[PDB]
Amino acid sequence: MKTIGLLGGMSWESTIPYYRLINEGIKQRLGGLHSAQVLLHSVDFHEIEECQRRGEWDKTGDILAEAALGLQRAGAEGIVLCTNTMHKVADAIESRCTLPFLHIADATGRAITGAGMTRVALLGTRYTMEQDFYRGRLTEQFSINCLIPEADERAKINQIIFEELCLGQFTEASRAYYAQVIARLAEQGAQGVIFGCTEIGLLVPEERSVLPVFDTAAIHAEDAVAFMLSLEHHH
Amino acid sequence: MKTIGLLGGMSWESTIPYYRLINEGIKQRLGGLHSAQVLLHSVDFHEIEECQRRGEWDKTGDILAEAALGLQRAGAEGIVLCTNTMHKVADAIESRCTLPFLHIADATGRAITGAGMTRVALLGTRYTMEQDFYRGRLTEQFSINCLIPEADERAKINQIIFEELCLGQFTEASRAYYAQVIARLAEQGAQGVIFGCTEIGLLVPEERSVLPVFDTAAIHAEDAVAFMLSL
Repeated sequence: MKTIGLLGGMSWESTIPYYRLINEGIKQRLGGLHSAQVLLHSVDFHEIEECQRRGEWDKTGDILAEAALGLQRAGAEGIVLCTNTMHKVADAIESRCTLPFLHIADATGRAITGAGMTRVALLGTRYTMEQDFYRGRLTEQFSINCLIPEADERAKINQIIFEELCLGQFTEASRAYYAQVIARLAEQGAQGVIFGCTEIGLLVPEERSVLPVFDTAAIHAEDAVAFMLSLEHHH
Repeated sequence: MKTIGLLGGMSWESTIPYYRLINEGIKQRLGGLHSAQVLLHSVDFHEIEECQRRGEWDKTGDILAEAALGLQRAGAEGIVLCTNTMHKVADAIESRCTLPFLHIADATGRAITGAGMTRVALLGTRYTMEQDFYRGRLTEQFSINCLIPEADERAKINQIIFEELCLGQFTEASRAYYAQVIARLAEQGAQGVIFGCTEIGLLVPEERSVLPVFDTAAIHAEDAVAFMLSL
């Protein structure tokens, strides 16, 4: 199998499901005592966050590109960035490190395309929804029309994420609100909804969503397994 | 902070607590949103198992030594091997990679020294208890005496690990047997008891033991945090 390089620690809590799912996927497909060949670089999130806070995106790009080059020197054969938000600087990593870069939006784009959908909705942090680094990738590379909530909806969605979800508060009022937004975007033509992070899928079970859910973090990990085994698009 | 290099995937399930504990320890010490600077090389464990089956024991050492060299090329500043028993080949790693090798037994030696003890006991797999890779490192580097149970006790301890604990079965019959072994070791003058693996700690809560408990896996992670921060 190919050795995958993970860029993580953003946060470390969300890096663990990548490591778990990649090993579980390898263990299933190959059997026996097989486990995943993984190289992981976990950053100090404080430094990354301080850069974000100050809008120092070029600096985060340098930091992550250098981590990726380091993993390459250790023998990594592909790069997975274990965070939606930091794909803002995916272009920095791709251009400076020659390893294949497995974009989080690309993995979900292939999943959506595989289901025959052409129009979807994206729920995530406000930054992730408003920026073009995720939704622009889907449209440019997959011809997928990607709807986002309106500004008032995006602000409330964002508040719920950072004031409740990230603290472990999963309330029905918030769950209901999310369900309402999904349903409204369904009426606007969305055929599926992308959950931009784990915490949204924890709040909203699929039976509470009128649309099929794309768990973009879980899809990303599955895509990494496929890359390691040279499957499908990676064949 | 210094970047720690982890050799894991033996198993990947047991690597995760190392990662959790080092991140939590760093956050506790530095506050805010600080997390650990960590490089991890997770092996395909099947390759390790097959080296043993093929009788290529030197290759096991070479695989891990090269993994440590790879982490060193990626920026690691010390090496932690996330498994007790694979320290059987720690000499390959420590002698080929010049980064400080934070031997699992060194971490627990510092803990025991910190507690003012000179005589302890070790519970673990029969292999870990009977061979010199763990106990020898302890005594040679720290002048700490490390006793092990008598022969029938080591057999039962080992059987309980592989037949029960590794399959997620934690029975009071087995728990009581361990606690009685610990009491016997205290009678022979052990001042604390080392738990060689997490499974033993899952079976015996430290308060059930008549001796102070050194959880060697958890201490190993705490020691890495101390190294990363120069304390």
